[PDB]
Amino acid sequence: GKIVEIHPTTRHEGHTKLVLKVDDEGIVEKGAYLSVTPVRGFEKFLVGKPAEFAPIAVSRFCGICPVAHATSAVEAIEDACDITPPKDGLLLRELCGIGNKMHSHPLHQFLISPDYVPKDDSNEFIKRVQAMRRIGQYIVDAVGGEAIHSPNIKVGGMAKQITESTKAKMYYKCKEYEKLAKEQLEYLIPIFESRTLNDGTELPEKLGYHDFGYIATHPTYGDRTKIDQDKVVEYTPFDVYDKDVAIQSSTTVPTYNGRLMEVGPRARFSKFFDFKEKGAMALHIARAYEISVLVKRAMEILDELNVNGKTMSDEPIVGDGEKLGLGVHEAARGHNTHQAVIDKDGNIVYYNAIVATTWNIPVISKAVEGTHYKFAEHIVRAYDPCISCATH
Amino acid sequence: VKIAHIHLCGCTGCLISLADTYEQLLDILNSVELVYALTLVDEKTEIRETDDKILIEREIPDDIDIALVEGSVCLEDEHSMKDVFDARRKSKIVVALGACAATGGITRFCRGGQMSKPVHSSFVPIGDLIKVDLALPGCPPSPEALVNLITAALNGDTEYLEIYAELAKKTEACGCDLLVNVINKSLCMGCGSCAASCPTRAIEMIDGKPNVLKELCIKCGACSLQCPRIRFPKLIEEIE
Amino acid sequence: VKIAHIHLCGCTGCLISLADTYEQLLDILNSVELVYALTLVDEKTEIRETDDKILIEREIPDDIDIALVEGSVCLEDEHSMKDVFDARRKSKIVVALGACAATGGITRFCRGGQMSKPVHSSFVPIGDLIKVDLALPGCPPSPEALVNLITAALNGDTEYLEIYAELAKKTEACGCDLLVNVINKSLCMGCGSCAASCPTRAIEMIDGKPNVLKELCIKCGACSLQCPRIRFPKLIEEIE
Amino acid sequence: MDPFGKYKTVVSARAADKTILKKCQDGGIVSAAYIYGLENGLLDGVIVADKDDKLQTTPKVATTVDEVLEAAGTKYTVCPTISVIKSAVREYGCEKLGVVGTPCQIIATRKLMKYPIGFRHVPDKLALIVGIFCMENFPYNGMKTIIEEHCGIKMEDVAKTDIGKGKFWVYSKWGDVKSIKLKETHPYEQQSCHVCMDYTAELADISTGSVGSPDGWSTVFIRTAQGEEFFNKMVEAGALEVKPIEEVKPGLGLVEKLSLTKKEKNAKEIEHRKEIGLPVPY
Amino acid sequence: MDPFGKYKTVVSARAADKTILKKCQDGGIVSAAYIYGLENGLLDGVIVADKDDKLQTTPKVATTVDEVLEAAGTKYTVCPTISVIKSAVREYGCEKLGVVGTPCQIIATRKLMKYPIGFRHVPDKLALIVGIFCMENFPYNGMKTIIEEHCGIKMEDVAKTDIGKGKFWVYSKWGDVKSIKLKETHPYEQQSCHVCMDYTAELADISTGSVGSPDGWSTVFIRTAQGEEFFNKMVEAGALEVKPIEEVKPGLGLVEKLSLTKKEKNAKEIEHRKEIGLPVPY
Ligand SMILES: Cc1cc2nc3c(=O)[nH]c(=O)nc-3n(C[C@H](O)[C@H](O)[C@H](O)COP(=O)(O)OP(=O)(O)OC[C@H]3O[C@@H](n4cnc5c(N)ncnc54)[C@H](O)[C@@H]3O)c2cc1C
Ligand SMILES: Cc1cc2nc3c(=O)[nH]c(=O)nc-3n(C[C@H](O)[C@H](O)[C@H](O)COP(=O)(O)OP(=O)(O)OC[C@H]3O[C@@H](n4cnc5c(N)ncnc54)[C@H](O)[C@@H]3O)c2cc1C
Ligand code: NFU
Ligand code: SF4
Ligand code: SF4
Ligand code: SF4
Ligand code: SF4
Ligand code: SF4
Ligand code: SF4
Ligand code: SF4
Ligand code: SF4
Repeated sequence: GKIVEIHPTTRHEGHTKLVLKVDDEGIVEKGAYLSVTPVRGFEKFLVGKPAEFAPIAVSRFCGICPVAHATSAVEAIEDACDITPPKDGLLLRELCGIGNKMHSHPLHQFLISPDYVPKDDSNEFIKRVQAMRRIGQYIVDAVGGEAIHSPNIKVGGMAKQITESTKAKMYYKCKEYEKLAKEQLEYLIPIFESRTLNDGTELPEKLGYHDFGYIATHPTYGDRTKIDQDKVVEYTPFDVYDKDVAIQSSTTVPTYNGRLMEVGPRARFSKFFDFKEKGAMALHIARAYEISVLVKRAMEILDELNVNGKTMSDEPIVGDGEKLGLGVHEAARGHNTHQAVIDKDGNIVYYNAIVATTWNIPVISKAVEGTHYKFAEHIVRAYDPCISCATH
Repeated sequence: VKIAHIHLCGCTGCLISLADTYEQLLDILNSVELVYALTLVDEKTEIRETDDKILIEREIPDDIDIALVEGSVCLEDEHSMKDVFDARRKSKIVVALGACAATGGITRFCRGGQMSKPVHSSFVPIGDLIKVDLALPGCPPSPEALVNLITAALNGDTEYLEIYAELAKKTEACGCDLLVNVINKSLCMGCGSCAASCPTRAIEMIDGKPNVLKELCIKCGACSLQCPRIRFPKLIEEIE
Repeated sequence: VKIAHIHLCGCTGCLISLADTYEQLLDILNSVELVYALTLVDEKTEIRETDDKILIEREIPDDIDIALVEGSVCLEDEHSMKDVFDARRKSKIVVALGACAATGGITRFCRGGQMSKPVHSSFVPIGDLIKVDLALPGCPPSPEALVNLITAALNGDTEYLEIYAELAKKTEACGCDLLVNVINKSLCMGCGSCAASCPTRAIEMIDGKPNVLKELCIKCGACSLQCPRIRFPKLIEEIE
Repeated sequence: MDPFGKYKTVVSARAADKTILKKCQDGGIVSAAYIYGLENGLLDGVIVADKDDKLQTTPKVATTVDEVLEAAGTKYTVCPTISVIKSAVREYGCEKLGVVGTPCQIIATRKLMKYPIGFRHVPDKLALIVGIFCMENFPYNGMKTIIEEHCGIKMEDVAKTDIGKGKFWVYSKWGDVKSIKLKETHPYEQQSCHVCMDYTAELADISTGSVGSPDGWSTVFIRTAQGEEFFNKMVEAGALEVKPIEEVKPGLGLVEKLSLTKKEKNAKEIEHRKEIGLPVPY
Repeated sequence: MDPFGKYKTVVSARAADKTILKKCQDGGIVSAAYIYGLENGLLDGVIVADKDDKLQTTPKVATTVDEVLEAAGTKYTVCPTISVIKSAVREYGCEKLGVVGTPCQIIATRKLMKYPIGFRHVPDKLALIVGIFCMENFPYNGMKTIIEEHCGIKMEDVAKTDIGKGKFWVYSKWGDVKSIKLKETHPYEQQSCHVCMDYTAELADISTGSVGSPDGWSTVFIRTAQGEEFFNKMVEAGALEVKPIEEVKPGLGLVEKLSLTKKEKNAKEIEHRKEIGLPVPY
């Protein structure tokens, strides 16, 4: 018996804490991973504000994946107002969200690189990551209007059209990204399969195992019809932590059908590519494998896109003040939900968000259990935690 | 040169904008030594073991020469305020990075009412509690504007940084800064560059004057920083 | 003992607010000689005759003890500026009557583009050009608040007028004063009095905190003047 | 440091009407004053704090006795009662208005009466200003965690809540009683209360609270002439049972303790803010 | 006081393409540079100020030669050309952008390049910065009164306007020509222009104006190396007809007189503002 507390945990986004009941041997028997970041309360100060302000504001949840929140926001508002964005606006919107994920996944492999990438390979490894992030940020900047916080993501579609020249330049930039990805995959997959860090430490085989399911609505975008929100229920931290730790959690405890559920790249690969490998390493592997799916999808969007087609709908932003619109999007880190009720004037009556990591935090608490505590942070980082997102 | 990235109630967008220097970032990271950044390094780890507990803490190191502080401070959170006074004491130059830290930014709209910390509702820029030496507006400020700050700070280009040092004394930002200080004072000539600077597209040129859509402004302060009728240092007139 | 009502770029609503003291206006006018008011009295008349034309002009007189100045100053109108500087030199106590004179108010939104004076676009409170002694916010300030200003001014009740003399030093008001000074600074307790003060019903209590509908705020400053967590002088504690 | 501010007399009191006592929090002083005013032409409207099925508050202008009875009882959550003070004088057409609120809300009133910039026609129509004692307050979601997560009762099943004897209390619609130590509630209280320097609502015409008096009675501080005339009209008409605080226990001493401890604790917060650079009232 | 700021060389010039001369204001330097860049891969987009049938201006990102031709000629009203500078490098996808503006608009461009807070990816795509001379500007309704009420021509009938020989000129679609003394326009000019310290667009790569050169020619100042390479590529390709200012009349002396007249007059206005307490740039 002994208690181990790691605070703050490192090399991910945000501010969290680990609380680990451990035995005399280092093995964690009860785990608790929780956010302690101060809550800004976006959803609550959006009440009364016009609908158009929502994607602007929720984008500031997080600067690593702001596109994920602007997308879910406009999808929820559109659903509440029965607005249908045009063919080409919806294509541009998905292309924007892909470009953002094309920069987050290589970014995450850069954050974990101190553990797995040898010292002599570091500079070459980082140059490759930055070369990939450059292309991903180029896509968000050209389609979304800004690389960090995109103003073109609006209720109705996408605000601006790209030129035939920007489209061609993007396509050949994606071909470059695809070559960088095959080079990066070739390099990382063997290391994750080795289960050995760069200092020689062999990680346990069952590192990160948990008995929870997955949620994912789409391999690259999102589909509100692949989930029944009525079955999503947010519980309090007292349902998963002890009392003295539960009063420290800044997030809620989201469930589906009455159980915790993991979201992210492994969830998607489980639902669409039959990837059923458990553990921490398998998460890293799914995220690496996904880089290829993203860039291929982007080039397929460029082939179908008509740069002259309508991108913004003319339908007005009015609601009935009652319907609970639903907007889901597969953020880099997983299924991301926003909800909105819009009145006849186009103002926000009610707003709520259930962010990706928020699903993952209570799973991580149970996933660190069973292994030595000096492996806990390696399990945490496998989930690519974004705490500003989880807390908002 | 010891550099540190301190993260308070922000979103990491300003850090990502620093990362969007790509090739210049490798240059920048070998000229200075990043001693603290919870998102990037494992510093500074300190362990304290009793008979019942093992406390592995990551504290802010000392000797910090330049500290890029991102985000605002939550007055109802003890850790948040402990860390903003900490960064000031342990750093010689404190840079308010981004609108959240420099002027409040989007967190000005925080009013609370949301679990799970229902009491969190009061957010202020770091300048309201500690001394700020340089301030970068924007949400986020561009990577190019970032490398210029970092280069000038290392080259002692005090003439270039004067506009941001003066900006560190002011803790309030809004789109009405264009009206109060330019339109109302008979200084606006209608160039339109303030509209081109806005990240949310909240400014609209009508009748040759900027028109701020108030419900879209996030109080980032990029437009008032850009206006050449507010500040126009002579160093800009020097071109090759 | 010599009150003058100066009218610049206003609407006369504040003068009507003074007239709505009714029975109490006839005690003010017999306690004090009204030496200038273009809307009320024919002073001060002078006749200037040259070879070409006879000019019957009404000038602001000398020896004004209290000057109630209503409305803002248009920087593109020579006469407008001429009158604000004239009223200062000829009055000992200059009072900014209403939001237009005190902080700009609705005239902050002016930007021009309208015949017949296409150049008029720059409107500033009088405090931006002349030293102001007392400032009454609101659009318009109530008649009750007006009689308290005048009674206290004649009785030398400096303790009461202190809050308005302090206001005269500031020239910028808005609905955002409530957020940046009360909500963000962990002082707001949710009394709701600020919502009850607003003349435009632009403040809406939500989660026990005022929510400002910015598209409705006219920047009169009545809410920030009301907030007891900003200014609560000990004089208010003495009750009967 | 003065404990209770300025006052004329202090008594322990309770409503004579028994139906008021069935619905009120302590002695039913606020409800008895409102009901007496409405029925005898001393008030035509009174500001109250109502609640719904889930305990969420709403400030309301009441004009009937049944509206007063339904607003009886304490809701330990922020309710901006002064936000409807102009509404009552305007649309409701009131000219003898009754106001109720915590000390800070009575302060907000005196402020708008002295400097009525945005309160044309409002101050002269305030006929009775009733303050209630207050040590702390809570945001709604703060109270919701306390009741549902610390006491284990749904808000929809809450019939009454009370603070007393070092504990917070929840009474259930179905007869149950749950209670916790007050140390479990401090993290959830409105942090802007930590600068408050007023416990007994020192600026009211009449103040009332539970401290100092036994269960079912209220400590009542009469302070102004306006509250003196009103109170005296009430006792003459027999609307109240009055006992001196000198015979009843615990007694005024407990009130002087609590009031001073609060002023001593929160004055330290004010000086703390001054030093670190945060603004405070003055 | 420096008359012209810094520059490398000054020359009297006019476009070689005769279609350009048929639509341009003076020598057609702005259009000839824009068209040459677009046709020879030096520019992929250029900012212009277009007009409608009533002379109302609109900043626009042109990509074809015809867009440049339709934007030729001077509109003596405020057009915010820098408001589209980010759009040009965003949806338009420009990477060799041409910019045109009055001196104050060039000043704003150097500001945003030195401190590009809200101009990510913008400065390094500015390939050519062309400034035009400017003494005053006008609000649209200011010009409308000058044209329709002082010159007696409807806006829809205006083919060209020009300033010169101390008069303001209006040329009609129907052959008419009307002129009014420049003194009758002064009350209509944008007041904020009375603090401008820049007449020859002293911060541009290339500056051009009508003054100093005869009718159909332009006084051109080569200033930066970026404008030096661009200008030399044009004269080599023969796109321009260059004569030294020493040979042309009125000559550089007029440009020096007018420039120092503007700097001296408006300097009194800056000091006047400082005296009364109004803010001025610094
Ligand atoms: C947050 C809070 C903290 C308090 N703390 C203390 C304390 O430490 N010591 C103490 O002696 N007394 C305290 N009180 C007051 C006490 O609990 C009783 O409310 C008071 O004695 C009045 O009850 P009553 O039976 O006399 O009148 P009642 O007949 O019960 O009517 C009470 C009146 O108060 C109004 N009211 C109810 N809730 C609120 C609210 N949240 N805000 C404004 N008005 C409201 C209602 O409109 C109602 O008309 C507190 C009250 C509140 C709201
Ligand atoms: C308000 C104003 C005042 C001027 N004052 C002087 C002066 O005192 N002395 C002098 O020598 N020259 C002055 N000029 C410049 C002159 O009028 C010519 O426009 C200049 O010489 C370029 O003409 P060009 O024939 O060489 O090129 P052109 O082929 O005629 O093209 C002119 C270009 O200028 C741009 N333009 C037109 N109107 C505007 C506007 N309102 N704002 C921004 N851009 C515009 C158009 O996009 C166009 O492409 C002034 C210009 C303006 C707009
Ligand atoms: N990816 C991602 Fe977010 Ni920063 C998380 N977690 C949001 O939608
Ligand atoms: S200023 Fe903007 S980008 Fe920077 S931390 Fe704040 S919200 Fe994020
Ligand atoms: S940048 Fe300044 S001068 Fe230019 S249009 Fe905007 S407010 Fe006016
Ligand atoms: S108008 Fe735009 S640039 Fe200016 S403060 Fe508001 S959001 Fe920032
Ligand atoms: S403050 Fe209001 S009432 Fe007074 S002059 Fe201005 S607009 Fe009119
Ligand atoms: S919110 Fe209301 S009271 Fe406050 S400044 Fe705006 S109009 Fe005036
Ligand atoms: S008056 Fe002040 S303390 Fe009261 S609700 Fe308004 S802002 Fe908050
Ligand atoms: S403790 Fe003071 S500030 Fe808090 S609710 Fe009670 S009276 Fe108001
Ligand atoms: S005079 Fe100066 S401020 Fe006015 S338009 Fe010309 S360059 Fe701009």
